[PDB]
Amino acid sequence: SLKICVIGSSGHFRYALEGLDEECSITGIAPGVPEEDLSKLEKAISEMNIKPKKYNNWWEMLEKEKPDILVINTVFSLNGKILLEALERKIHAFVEKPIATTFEDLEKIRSVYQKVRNEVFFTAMFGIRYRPHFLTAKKLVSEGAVGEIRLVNTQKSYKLGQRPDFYKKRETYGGTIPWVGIHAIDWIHWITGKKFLSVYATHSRLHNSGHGELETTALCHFTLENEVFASLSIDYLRPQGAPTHDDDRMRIVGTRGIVEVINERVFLTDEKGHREVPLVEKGQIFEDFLREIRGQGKCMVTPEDSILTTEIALKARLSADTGQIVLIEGH
Amino acid sequence: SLKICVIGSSGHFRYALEGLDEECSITGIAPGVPEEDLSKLEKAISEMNIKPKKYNNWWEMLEKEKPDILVINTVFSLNGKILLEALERKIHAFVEKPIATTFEDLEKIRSVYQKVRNEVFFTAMFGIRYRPHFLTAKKLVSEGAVGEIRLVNTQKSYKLGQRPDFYKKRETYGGTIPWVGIHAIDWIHWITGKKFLSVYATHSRLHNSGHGELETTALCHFTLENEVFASLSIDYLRPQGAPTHDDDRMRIVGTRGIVEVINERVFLTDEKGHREVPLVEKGQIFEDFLREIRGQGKCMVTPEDSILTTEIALKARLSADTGQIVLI
Repeated sequence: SLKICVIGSSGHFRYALEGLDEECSITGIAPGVPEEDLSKLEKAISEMNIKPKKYNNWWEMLEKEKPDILVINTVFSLNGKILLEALERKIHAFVEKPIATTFEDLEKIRSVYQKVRNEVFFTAMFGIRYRPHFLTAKKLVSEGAVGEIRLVNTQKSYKLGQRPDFYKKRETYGGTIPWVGIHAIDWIHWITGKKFLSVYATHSRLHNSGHGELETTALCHFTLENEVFASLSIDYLRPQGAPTHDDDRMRIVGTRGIVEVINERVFLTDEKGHREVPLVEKGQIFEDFLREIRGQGKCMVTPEDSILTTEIALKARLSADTGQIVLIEGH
Repeated sequence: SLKICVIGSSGHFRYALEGLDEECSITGIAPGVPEEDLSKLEKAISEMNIKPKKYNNWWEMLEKEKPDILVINTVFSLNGKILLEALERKIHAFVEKPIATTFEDLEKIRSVYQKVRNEVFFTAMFGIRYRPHFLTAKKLVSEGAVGEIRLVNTQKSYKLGQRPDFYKKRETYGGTIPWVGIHAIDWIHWITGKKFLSVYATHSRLHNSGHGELETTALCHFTLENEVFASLSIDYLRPQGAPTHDDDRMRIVGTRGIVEVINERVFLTDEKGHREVPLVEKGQIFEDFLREIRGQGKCMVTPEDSILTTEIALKARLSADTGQIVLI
């Protein structure tokens, strides 16, 4: 079977809980920092009849539980440092994004992983890919529905509201482009299969509702291979009165047609006209992760994707902090 | 009454035709250049019961017909040269966008216009503003439905197809940023009422279906006052098989709400939820222009707007031709 431990309750640990099978058990949980609020995790756990040991000290949990798999979702700046530990201990890791908040932390993860990659797998929690509307978008693109991709637009818009204090310092938060925008950077990379050449980005922390250094708006412009451009519009300004927490959108413009993801639905315009497209069946990220660990399949969100998209997010944030175009390729 | 001459057939002359009343008459038409195809214009006037004298060149038409209003829509690089002439002669002009394809022409127009502005009026063919969905978005934002604006997204997507040959060269075309994109530049300016501070933009002519130097795709990133950002996605890649020629969109994100224009409809999202908004009655750009000339009201697309949005468009094209952030 597989023994799984969890550190933190500050991210999308639900992706892991919803992917558990009969050959997994969660044997331990721990906060990443002493005062981390474990409410959401602890409530979710009881509701499924599983009884893990609670530790105060995650390091001690690692030594005692010896898990095969670690789910990491704590203070955002700390996720990367715990990931590095997991990799050195050769514990497979399922880690919240971004997988690092500083270039130095990322370079350590990438260097170390290169040395241990034959023995340990990891990947980030890019669960949105697995929703029916994103899988369908990918399916169409792959089967030639838009022909050759020329232009991509993406949108992230989330309800902000009350968040843990660590969101208010850049040092622990890592910025809104890496936190929110990275989902869309991963969509772009995944859907185009193209290399990113450069980024120009801006962000603003004006009107952030007392959230300190947190950015409420950002806009990124990416140049990819073959003169393909992508825009990424980010806001933490989805009004409290909107029906859902999120408004994810993607538009993919090609030589033959245009695919749009909007409102959890997919539309296609081509030589035939404009129509809504029926959706493929949903996937589940942790089930895919587990298949990778068991040798039953390949997880489509790869460690290389997880490193690369974090790199791009940190480069976009650098661009926004310095008001300069930042090169990604060759770097 | 009022006498109107038209120069060219390569632009949105129908804005003018559809704004006529009984106190107007098209008396003269002329090509902007020797070989300019005037079929479109000629088909339209004849279908209307209008018999205007056609001239070999426009400058003789000006000499003879002494028009009150010049409607300028010829080869795009030329529109600004002709406008310059109209202003110097103090003829009111309704001119296609962009009003100039070079900084040099734009600057001449600014110089000359400051001279004659108390006597002569011009503006550019920004007719999309007058559609019910844009008028409604503008009223909602201006009334406070989104609170303070923070972020603006805009989209232009047009069917390309077969076009006059002057589209194929940058020198006569002016580029897809100033031809297609300028509509959205104007929307951003009008809706936010804020100054543009800088633009970063890219464009590409790959897979342009044999349209020579014409760019099929462009992306513009604007910074405005008060750290407001605006994006502008531009394509000539709306598939021929699409049901309409266009897919204009605008999304205005503010501190208290979001207004979206999409598929010619308007949606508002705030504290009370999301809903579709009933649209105000259409306007019509040439009617608005005519009230201005007749002292009956002010035209909402101003000469100053017209200069400023062409300035921004040329700046965005400069950024896209150089790879550099451009200060405005």
